[PDB]
Amino acid sequence: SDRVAQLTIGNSTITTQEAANIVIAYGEWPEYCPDTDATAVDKPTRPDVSVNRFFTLDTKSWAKDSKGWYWKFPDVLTEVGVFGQNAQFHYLYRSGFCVHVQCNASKFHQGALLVAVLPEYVLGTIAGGTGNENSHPPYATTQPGQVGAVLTHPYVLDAGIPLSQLTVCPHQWINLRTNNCATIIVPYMNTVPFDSALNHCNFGLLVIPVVPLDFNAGATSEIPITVTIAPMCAEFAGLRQAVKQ
Amino acid sequence: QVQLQQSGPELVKPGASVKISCKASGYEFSRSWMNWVKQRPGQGLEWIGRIYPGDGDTNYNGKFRDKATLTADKSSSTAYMQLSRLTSVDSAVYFCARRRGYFDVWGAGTTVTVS
Amino acid sequence: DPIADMIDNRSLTALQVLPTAANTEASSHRLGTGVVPALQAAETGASSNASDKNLIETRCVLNHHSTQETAIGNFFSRAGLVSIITMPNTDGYVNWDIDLMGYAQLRRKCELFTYMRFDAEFTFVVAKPNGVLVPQLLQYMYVPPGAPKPTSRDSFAWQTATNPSVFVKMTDPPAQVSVPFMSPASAYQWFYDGYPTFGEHLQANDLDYGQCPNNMMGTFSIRTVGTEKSPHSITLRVYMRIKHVRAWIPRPLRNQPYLFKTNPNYKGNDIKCTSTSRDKITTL
Amino acid sequence: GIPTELKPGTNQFLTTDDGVSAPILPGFHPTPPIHIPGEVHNLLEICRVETILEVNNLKTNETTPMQRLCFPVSVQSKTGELCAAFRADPGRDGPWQSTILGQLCRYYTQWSGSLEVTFMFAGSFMATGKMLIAYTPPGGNVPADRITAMLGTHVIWDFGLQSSVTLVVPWISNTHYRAHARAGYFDYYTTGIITIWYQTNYVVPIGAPTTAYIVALAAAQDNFTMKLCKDTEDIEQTANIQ
Amino acid sequence: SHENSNSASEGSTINYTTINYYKDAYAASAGRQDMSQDPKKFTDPVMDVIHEMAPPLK
Amino acid sequence: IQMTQSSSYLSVSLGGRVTITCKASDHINNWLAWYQQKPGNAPRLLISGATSLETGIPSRFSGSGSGKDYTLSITSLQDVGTYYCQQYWSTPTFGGGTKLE
Ligand SMILES: CCCCCCCCCCCCC/C=C/[C@H](O)[C@H](N)CO
Repeated sequence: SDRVAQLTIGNSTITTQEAANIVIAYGEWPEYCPDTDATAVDKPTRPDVSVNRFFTLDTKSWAKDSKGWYWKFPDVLTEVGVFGQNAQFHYLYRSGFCVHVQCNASKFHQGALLVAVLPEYVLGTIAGGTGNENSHPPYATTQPGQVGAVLTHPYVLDAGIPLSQLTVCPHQWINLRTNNCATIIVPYMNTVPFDSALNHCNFGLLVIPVVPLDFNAGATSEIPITVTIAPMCAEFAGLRQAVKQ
Repeated sequence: QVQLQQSGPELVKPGASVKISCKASGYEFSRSWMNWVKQRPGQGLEWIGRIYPGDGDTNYNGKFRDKATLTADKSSSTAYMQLSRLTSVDSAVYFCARRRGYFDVWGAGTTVTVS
Repeated sequence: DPIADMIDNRSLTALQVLPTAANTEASSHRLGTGVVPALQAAETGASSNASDKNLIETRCVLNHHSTQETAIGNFFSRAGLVSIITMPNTDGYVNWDIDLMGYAQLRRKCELFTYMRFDAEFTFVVAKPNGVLVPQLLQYMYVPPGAPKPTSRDSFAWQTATNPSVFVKMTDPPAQVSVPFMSPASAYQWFYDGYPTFGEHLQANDLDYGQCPNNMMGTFSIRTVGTEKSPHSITLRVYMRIKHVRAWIPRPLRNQPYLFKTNPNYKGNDIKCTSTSRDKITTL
Repeated sequence: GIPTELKPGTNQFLTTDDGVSAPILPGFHPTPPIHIPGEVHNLLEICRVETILEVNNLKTNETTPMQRLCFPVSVQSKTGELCAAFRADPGRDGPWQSTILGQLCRYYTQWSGSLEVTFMFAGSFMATGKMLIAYTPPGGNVPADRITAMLGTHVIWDFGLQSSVTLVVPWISNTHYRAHARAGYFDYYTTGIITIWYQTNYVVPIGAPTTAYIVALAAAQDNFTMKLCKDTEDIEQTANIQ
Repeated sequence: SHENSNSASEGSTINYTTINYYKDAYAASAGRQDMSQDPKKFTDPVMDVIHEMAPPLK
Repeated sequence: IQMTQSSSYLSVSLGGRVTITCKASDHINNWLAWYQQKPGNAPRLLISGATSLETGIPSRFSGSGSGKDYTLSITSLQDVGTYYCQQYWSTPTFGGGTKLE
């Protein structure tokens, strides 16, 4: 009764049979911007069913010595679907998300992931090793796209903050003996009510195997990981011609 | 300084019994299993069984059941093994080991012949 | 009525006031099946809601330990060093751009939260480089972003007809002043993931990653008042106190030492572990 | 005018003393606030969120520091051996430094209240077992065997559908508060020793791995308070920044 | 009738009693802080509420 | 579980770096011991747990084994005697033996 769940929105539908609860990040649901917190003086657009649906991304592979991956939002949906076209024509956007991460294995495998959400995730380099020169990360690393890069040093999260106290952010676990999916619902978090979509990435999601995957030899060694997302209450404003980046 | 001391050799009639003894000294006699290993003079080793002198439970090999009886005196620090209905196959040498694991310290060995 | 489609969740928590810590009431043994307060499931992303009275047998106590020392108004209401300014520079005036992330004591406290809206109080302790004091007249002018910054000791920018400025002597008590919240946004932020401008981001222009323009507050320029060269060296120290604090979205703290004033870069060859190591796992 | 006098304490600058000060800008009005989710009002609801404890802090894990979060269990050959042991005070340098409770307690001098330690099993579905987790009040060292350590406050935990268990470390002290424990005179404020043991073995069938790992989490209870804010020891500045 | 309320804490204040001598409200003292705290939105944010006596995976 | 120890009667020469192999049948999980025996004497356990040495034994003996096939290697000969192997996973069974020249 607690384990089974079904999430339907738009024309898509996700079923699951081995799940924990849904985590609502900071106890608050996504919503539209009220008149008191608004600042623009034009009517925004709401496309109800062409942008609020489950978009699925590429599929990774979990080996016995994996490091951990990360994605940036809303960088992943800038080139996918009607959300990818409204974010290029308009100037401002405002939305909340709903992330679902699937990964399954049999009853003879073991391991544990950590699915977390870290708002305003600013990356840093290793300063050339010796710490003498400051190197800044390239454009294909700060905003990787819908593929998502990897963590080259995951103990310090590539930013100098430790992994041990990452659970102060909203998070769930993928324990391979208990469940196989994690769901987080996150509202819009920013200092300004509307913002641009091609420059600012207001939160980033990262998946890290804490306890490494192990199995007995002869079993299935291809254990994949899939991420599906869905924009919740998207708005757009400030129409112009199309700007890619 | 752990010491395991056995008895002397025996000459026994086929169809009779014999009682080999193994005496431990230098450590706590309880809280340690005691093993008995058989080695027929030409070839390798065979495991007979073990005894726990704290209470007295014993595990045997499959073949050596109803051939050997393991007993242990907790006060005298001595573990006995009695063989019954001896035939000419049972001419061998018997050892006394002590780990429950991988046989830390071994006894000297008692030669038993039957004719 | 002509279209039934176009005619069209709750608040999860509530805030309550707690002056002191919670009391403990007595309990006893409970031999029975069905209920298990000791077995949680950490996969749900929630902490354990078990207490002491459901695990062991407790006595009743009534504690009056207050919880006001840990409020964020009292955690932050302490002054701290933000800059030192020295003019041995060699001709009078010194233009110091405002940047308060240069010292590791106050930077680590303010970077516990992502957004923070507050009110600063500043004070300026000025002396000779060996801690001596001579009579000398000075002027500290605050230049907002866009205003003409001074370029000499006797420029026209020191007429301060609209810019605020403080005249103080060296042998006086230090000069306190109060500065409001002056950002265009609704809060300051110490972490801005993203580029400030539009356009193609090349390899040369990778410097702009992580620079929020809502935190630029102009410069802060000092001088000696006279038009001839003063024979004294002067070092100045600025201390900042935070008041009327509101903070949002906590985040992990830092364990690696800082390297630069603008980016979270760290030394990649010496990754210092968080805890101190020991010999065995069984022998503490 | 009005006849006054100046007492001692004049023209001093005390850093932790609030008072009215002159403003720079008359007639200013700040930007109106926006509802941003996740506002804190007190540092006590960050000390209730549970974070990972580095129990396996050996000197051989300094090169590959991701090993320091999970300590192993396996199929044992003798009955009643112990798996881990560590002290139960958040101020001392040890396993508690990696937690958000161990970093926020650093800023204060004295603390009070009870803690909690949550263990989570990360083995396969077909492996079973039972383990004993005990807490020993001060006065002694690490206990020598299982028959000695079970006289403290303990709990017996078995692996099933619910994978987690919670050991509370109850507030047993002579004083109302506790300064941070340390080698020397400040061992008077020590808290105790948490050791886990083997109740039964770790039984696994044919075709499943024979070594599983355990993650340990830690937080604080409702009656946890702190006072006497001070400076921290975990940040250093040898040379200047930038 | 009052004097120019421009503070960084207007909507959700900390208390009422703070001293002030100028006409600008951001120049006032700190005062004593309130003891309100909402620990639930960081500790147990979940869709279905869980009880401590029930099994959390039922 | 039956231990093979398939090779006996080896041929060595005084520093010849011989290795001795044995294999189990049903996945012993690195729980072996290697048991040198001299003629007319009790055996001595050279190694425990298939990797670990006891005290007093010179460090020219070293053992390993990956999945099922376990090895024992000597480097500087003279050390001539009969070598057995013994698993302790279900019940103690021994190997055949290995005589050297
Ligand atoms: C004569 C009075 C001079 C007053 C000079 C100080 C006024 C400016 C106060 C700015 C308040 C802090 C704003 C942000 C500062 C940090 O350095 C930025 N976040 C840099 O990251």
